[PDB]
Amino acid sequence: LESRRAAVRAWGDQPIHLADPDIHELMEKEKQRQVRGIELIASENFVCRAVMEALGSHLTNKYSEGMPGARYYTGNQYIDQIENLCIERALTAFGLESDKWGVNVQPYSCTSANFAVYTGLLLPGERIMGLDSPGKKISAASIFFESFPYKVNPQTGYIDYDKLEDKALDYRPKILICGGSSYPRDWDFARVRQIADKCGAVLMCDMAHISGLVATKECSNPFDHCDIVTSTTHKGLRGPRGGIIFYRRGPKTSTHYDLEEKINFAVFPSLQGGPHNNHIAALAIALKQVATPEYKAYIQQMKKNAQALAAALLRRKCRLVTGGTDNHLLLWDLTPMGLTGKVYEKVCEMCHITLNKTAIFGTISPGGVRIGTPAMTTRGCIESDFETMADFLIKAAQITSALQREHGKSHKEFVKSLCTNKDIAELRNRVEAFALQYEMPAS
Amino acid sequence: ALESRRAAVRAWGDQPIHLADPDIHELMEKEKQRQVRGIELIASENFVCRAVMEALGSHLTNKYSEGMPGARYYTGNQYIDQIENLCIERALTAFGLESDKWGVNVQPYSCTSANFAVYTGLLLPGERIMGLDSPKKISAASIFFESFPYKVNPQTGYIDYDKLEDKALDYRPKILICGGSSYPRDWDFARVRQIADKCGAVLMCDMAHISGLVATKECSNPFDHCDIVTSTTHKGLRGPRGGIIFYRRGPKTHYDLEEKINFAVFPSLQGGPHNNHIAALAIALKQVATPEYKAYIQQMKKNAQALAAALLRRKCRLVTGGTDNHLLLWDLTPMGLTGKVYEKVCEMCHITLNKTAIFGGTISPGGVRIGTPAMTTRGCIESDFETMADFLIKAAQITSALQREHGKSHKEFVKSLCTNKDIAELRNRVEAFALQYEMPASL
Amino acid sequence: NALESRRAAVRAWGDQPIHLADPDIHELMEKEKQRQVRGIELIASENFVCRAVMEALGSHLTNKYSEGMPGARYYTGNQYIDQIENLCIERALTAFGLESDKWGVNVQPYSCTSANFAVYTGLLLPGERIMGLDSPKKISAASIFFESFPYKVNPQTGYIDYDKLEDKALDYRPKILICGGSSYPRDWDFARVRQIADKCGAVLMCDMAHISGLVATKECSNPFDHCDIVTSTTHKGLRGPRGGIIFYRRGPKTHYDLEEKINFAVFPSLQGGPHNNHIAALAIALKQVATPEYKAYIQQMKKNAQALAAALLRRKCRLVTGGTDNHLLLWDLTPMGLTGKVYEKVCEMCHITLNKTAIFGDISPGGVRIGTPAMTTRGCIESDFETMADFLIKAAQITSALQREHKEFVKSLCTNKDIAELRNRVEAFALQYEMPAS
Amino acid sequence: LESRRAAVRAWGDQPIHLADPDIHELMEKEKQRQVRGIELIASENFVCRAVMEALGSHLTNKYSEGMPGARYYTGNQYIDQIENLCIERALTAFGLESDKWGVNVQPYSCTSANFAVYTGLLLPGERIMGLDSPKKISAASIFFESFPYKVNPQTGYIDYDKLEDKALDYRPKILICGGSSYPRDWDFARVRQIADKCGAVLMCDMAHISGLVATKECSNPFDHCDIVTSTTHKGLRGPRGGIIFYRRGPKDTSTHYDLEEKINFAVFPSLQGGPHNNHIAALAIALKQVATPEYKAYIQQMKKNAQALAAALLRRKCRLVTGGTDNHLLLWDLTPMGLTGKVYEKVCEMCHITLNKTAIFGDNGTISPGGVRIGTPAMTTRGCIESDFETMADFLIKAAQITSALQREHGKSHKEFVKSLCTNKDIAELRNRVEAFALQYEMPASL
Repeated sequence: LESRRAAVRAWGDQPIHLADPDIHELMEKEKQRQVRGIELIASENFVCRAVMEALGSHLTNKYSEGMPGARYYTGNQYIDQIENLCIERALTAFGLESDKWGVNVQPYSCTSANFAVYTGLLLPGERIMGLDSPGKKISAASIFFESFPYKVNPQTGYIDYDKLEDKALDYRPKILICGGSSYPRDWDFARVRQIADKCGAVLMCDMAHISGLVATKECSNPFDHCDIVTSTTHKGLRGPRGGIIFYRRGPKTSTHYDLEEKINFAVFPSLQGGPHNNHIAALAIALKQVATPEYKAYIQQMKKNAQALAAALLRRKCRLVTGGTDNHLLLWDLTPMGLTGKVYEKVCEMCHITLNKTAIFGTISPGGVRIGTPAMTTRGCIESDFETMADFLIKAAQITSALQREHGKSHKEFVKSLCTNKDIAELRNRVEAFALQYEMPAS
Repeated sequence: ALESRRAAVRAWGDQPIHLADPDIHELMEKEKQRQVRGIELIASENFVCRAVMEALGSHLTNKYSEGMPGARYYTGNQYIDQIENLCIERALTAFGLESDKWGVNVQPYSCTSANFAVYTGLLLPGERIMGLDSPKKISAASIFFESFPYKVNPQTGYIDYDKLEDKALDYRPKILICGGSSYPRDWDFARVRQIADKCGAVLMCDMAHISGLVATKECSNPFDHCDIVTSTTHKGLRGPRGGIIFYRRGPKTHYDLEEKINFAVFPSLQGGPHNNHIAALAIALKQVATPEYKAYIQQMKKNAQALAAALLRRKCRLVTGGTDNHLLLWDLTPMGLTGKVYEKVCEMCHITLNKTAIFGGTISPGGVRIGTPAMTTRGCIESDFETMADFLIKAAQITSALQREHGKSHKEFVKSLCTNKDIAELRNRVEAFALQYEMPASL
Repeated sequence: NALESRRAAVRAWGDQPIHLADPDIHELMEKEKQRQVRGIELIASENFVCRAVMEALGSHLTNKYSEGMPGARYYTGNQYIDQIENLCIERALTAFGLESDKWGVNVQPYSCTSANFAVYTGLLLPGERIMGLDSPKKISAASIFFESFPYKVNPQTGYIDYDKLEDKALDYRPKILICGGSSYPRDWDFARVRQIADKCGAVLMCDMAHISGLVATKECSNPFDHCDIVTSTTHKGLRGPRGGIIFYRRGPKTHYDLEEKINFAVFPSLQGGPHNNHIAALAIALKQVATPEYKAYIQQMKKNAQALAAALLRRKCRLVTGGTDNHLLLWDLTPMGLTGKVYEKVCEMCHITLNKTAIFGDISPGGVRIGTPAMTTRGCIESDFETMADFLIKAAQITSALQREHKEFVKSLCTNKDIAELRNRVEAFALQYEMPAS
Repeated sequence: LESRRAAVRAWGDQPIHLADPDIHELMEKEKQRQVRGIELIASENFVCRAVMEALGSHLTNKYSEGMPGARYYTGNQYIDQIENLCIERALTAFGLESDKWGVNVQPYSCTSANFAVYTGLLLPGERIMGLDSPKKISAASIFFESFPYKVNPQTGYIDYDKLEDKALDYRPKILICGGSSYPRDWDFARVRQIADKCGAVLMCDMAHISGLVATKECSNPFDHCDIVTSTTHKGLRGPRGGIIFYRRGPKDTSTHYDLEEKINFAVFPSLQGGPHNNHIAALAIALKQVATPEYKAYIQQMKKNAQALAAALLRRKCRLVTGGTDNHLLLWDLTPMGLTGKVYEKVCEMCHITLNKTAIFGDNGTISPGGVRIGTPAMTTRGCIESDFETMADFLIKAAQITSALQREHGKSHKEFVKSLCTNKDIAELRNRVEAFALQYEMPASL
């Protein structure tokens, strides 16, 4: 008996560094990469320990198909209380009342969440209209429904609400979507509502890129005008990877809102199985923390940092789409320096700087890069720190011009050159040195 | 002021869960306790080892990895790539597959998600599929495609492969699916292949319920006959919650599945993968390839025969009159009990089960589904299951007794449950029993 | 007078006869009129129409566009065309013993296919499920735009297996269940099919194309006693003009929902204006259906089919189901080692038109489909069919003889003595019988 | 024998006027209506006798499922030769060569034809874009995704810039020009440039201009479009039905055209059954006649007649959409006279004048119900010339003068209006003038 009891404990309580050294080594190398590098991907962020402790818990052991108080399986009395608590905290986070709004927190991702709304509200093939980043059908939404997307004014970079109104009145989509893409300026949610109303569409906002700013009233509030708001749990909110759906409830021929039953059912049982109980606990923790002054200050600093960085790059002759930002992210046009994002991205990578090329405009040039403050803001960077980072971003560009010039016609021989360049190796060292000056949550 | 804000980050980032969120921590602890102090007979459920939790609750959740290894949307994936690549190698090794004949996508958020990616990848919306059914349109598969399911023979409880051949030749579905439901007997995958080939259908297996038995060659091998196998990562395999897709590659001119499925998963249907889940999966798959694991499965099946034998001896009725695997369908209608109520009384006695659909020929609500994987993991053996059997009967004897006296009203019933001495006595016997067995990962 | 000169130029053009206005076409039309008279017609579809019908077709009615429904037209000037369509409708109900309070009828459909598709389009959302009989990648537009799970006859018996149908329908739960359709040589148990439809909650539709004649004359099962919708072709049994027609139930069962949906599907969804000339022609044909003469025409048609069946059985031939309840025969040639594909082409050379058909293998290419209506119309009687049976055998005996060498026999075909001899016998036979409208 | 052979002849040869008097009476009443009225519906025309003789023939007797030389049934030796001849005449009518263009002549209607093209080329649900005449109505919009475009509301002309913008956005598989009754020429060349930019197949529905196109009296869509569909019975004075022209042989991946097999198959067996052999013969006759100088001179007069009518109405202070026409039809705005088409239409009917109210964009950017559509082809066919149309203009105004007068006195009820209509002196007087006018003109095929 006691022999078997020890056999279980042996296996069950064996640490990762013993149970799987090969993985453990890779995890440690990746932890080091994270610490010794700058993170400028506007998506990315760093989570606190408590969120990781929630993820890495016995909650993964319990299958909980269904909703709180209406599960497929017995034993969910404590998982219900967690999900419920997670819900309550989601409303309070966005200053919502339970009589006017409900929320489903099971969606495996933001993509997943959006598609559930469409699945729930629409018959297959019905029409939707949302923003777009400039076989041939890519998103599942565009496969299983009829997506006619809209785009930003190619000259201004801003949204043209007038063309949008024309377009929407003509296409009469069942669902109109705002948010979605990485847009560096505030939305006129009020306006989009007027449009939605005119063409008899349901207004949805995908607030993934602004979840942080919305909760902290540091941008326009879509909850004031949309019938549905989806989001990512892990960007602004520094929660775990997943999605979430807010919908209206109770009164507005239609007497009351019809959303809750349809959406809940679409998530489960239509599209998903059980939820990730561990993700939900993690999410509740993250959402408790969003409702704090500490988090408000975090977002405020995030935005000050973004202006600091914008100002820095304009001072250095750079071209920003719209000439700046209202929020936490920058679209930087490199074509005036004669660079594509594709290559600048890959040089920055060699120098421990992570960013990502983006689509920019009146043809579609491959010469944009997308940058955001949240990650380094989380590591305690302030306005002067971002002024430093700017210098690194310019040195990287100066190198990139210099290398394209010497290697004018080498597709293979260019990637090799990278690994033995002295100016890269110098900048990489400056970046690692810089990076180590800032703390890294949960070590 | 620099060192003061470097401590404010550390303060927040390194705060343990029991401080950061006591309300959540208390619930997490109550659930850990529940798991320890009860019997788990849900055939889905299992308990994961610590290393798997440590993977989940890690800095890997910080990095967004949209795309595939070597072909990501974002820079910085050098180490995540090596982990995903390792997780893939281990998945093949686990199921005795060679990389030139098979490939595997490990990103699917769930087994449901995985199946749906297969359909989305291979078929045009509205095209036809056929699979088993557990006795409006409910599944997303049946919403966006044409599902004509097949069923087990209502008298036998076994599958009728002749009626299946008839139905498949008539409907000529693009994809024919075996596995799926909790079926207590072995599949004739060889036969189903003959049928697929006749009606020109791609043969897919959903090996969610038998993932374990398949890897250990302790049941029929669907990889010997199917072109695609999907599965859940977290049932047999004691990995993290998610799904996985195996597909054939190279010469049969060649297979057409890899590009189509990978693309469906991303970018069509999902965003970025759960890097934490993927590491945790790699660890779980390393452990499947061990003798310990093969012995684990062997014991799991011995325990199932032990439990079947015990119940038959006690005049119970089992669908098909036993099992070839790890699970049991128990018909309670001969004792005059519905699964709905027996389920809820077992819950009150710390026994977790779930009512199931079974044929009586009408569908009776008097089935319940039991499996051995969970208690087998905790180091239970044949004689322990014989003890558990005694509890299952004492629970049934109480349920009959209660239905009789207080079955008149659902309210008057639930009251008697909360305040019954025989329940409380058997609950104590179960907790006492339960605590004798280890519980993997007690911090 | 430049006025009068113009007035003449118009009359000159407008009254020029076909034989002057287009000799090339006229010559081909004359050659075809000859072919029709000097041949035997055993295609079970085909029939010959009366002069009055042709006069309606070739009239000023083709000049007036009438988009819409009677008394609800898009265009002015329809006062008389309305009276014609309304009359055609009343005559269609009368023909099939229906009352206007319980049934309505749309007579605009350009064809029977067009008519079936309008019902589907009218009642169903694209992609919803239908089930109908099939003659043993996606071909029909019904199977393209909707989800068609077809059923088939029992391969051994050649009769319909209503038990297997019930099982298949309860499984597939189609929004619409369809009976009739294919050329089936036995009566339908419409009563049974209803029972099934009702069980799987489907709308019962009958395609009465093949049997339109028999049904009107109560010389077979009446689908109007059991179906909610009956479609048909106007030009088979009925000896009307080419087109289709839709009957649907109206008023209480709360009330039927078919009329507005189906009318709208036909127009404006699927077609434009109706062929006013075809409708008048149809009205004429339907007045004539309602007569004892027509009943006697159908009676003879069936006696003629039994006469032919009997004649071929006596001659060792194999008929699917071993006969017929109606006007058409499925003849299995595989016991004589022949494919339809070839027999068909030989019969053609001998001025005998019939058509190869799908039949089940004990799935063989060795069936041909034969019917009485065409020759029955020309005044053929039982003994005349017994003569035709001889011709059919002599055609077969020739076909076996020529399949000795094998493609290569195309020369032999053109220059064969036995063919020429039988062709002459058939032309001589054919010229004995009148040909409506000369 | 001979007694049964006479019983068939008795039935088979019975003339219509004996076989069915009730129908015959109505048919005769309608023939009279056609003769004793003015036809200004731009669609309508009158066919010659030869065409009627084709329609009302033994050809209806033969079922010809399939295509020439590839039929389902035997006995089609001659039917084939007719269809083949109809096809050759269709090509020669529009100046096309068989190596570069093919044509399917089975479509039961022009609607039917358009839908076959869509069915043939596109998967259900794929995208098309076409013009619209100001719930899902057309089957095209039910079974496929139709995002239509419209004329500039102020100008009444098409806005090719807004059309380019819209097409590049929506990227439809098939872009369609023609369609509506449009009184001005199309810039097919321009529409081609657009199609090419958004990678769409360019289709023209030439139903309303079939006549002008054949006679090179308007822009030629065959010079630019990959597919041209049409109605057989409007300009061409053929029988009612449709027809599909598609390109053949050589034109990134696309080496040769892929249209013929897909379209033919969509027509049959997908959508239709057998063709109307009698319609096809009639069509062949009609198309022979289109390729003559007589027919060219017909179209020429048709257009001179239109200018004559436009000029006439302008001179009497009428308001025309786009201020005139390049073709055979006229959109007339009545809102300056305070009239709706819906009522003017119904008064004109009473006076033996057939036209039809039409959707127009008004002086306001709104959609007024105040338009009517008029054309010359029908009365042109009956031998009317310019001065005759100036007469018909006088009738149209008198009718309007009456309609205002009536709306003023008897507007109170729709029942008290329809009475006044039946029993009005000024109507009766104008009805007489119109009948008297109409009988001056020949009516083709009055035997």
